[PDB]
Amino acid sequence: EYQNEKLANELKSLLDELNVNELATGSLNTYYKRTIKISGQKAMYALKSKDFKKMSEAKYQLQKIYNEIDEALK
Repeated sequence: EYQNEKLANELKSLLDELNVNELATGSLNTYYKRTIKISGQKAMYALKSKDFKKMSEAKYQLQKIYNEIDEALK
């Protein structure tokens, strides 16, 4: 149960910076805005599903776009 709770907490933390990251994409190619909305929505559903596999995949996908955004903002 620890891993499931740990992942839920981690995904919640990533989602806590979803809005700020989405706002940040305003200065980037519209690809980033569209992609973060999609990944953000999927991550939100995953967190409310509380399913490990859905949350794992959502963490991976959300971290991916966050990383791409961070690189793009440099």
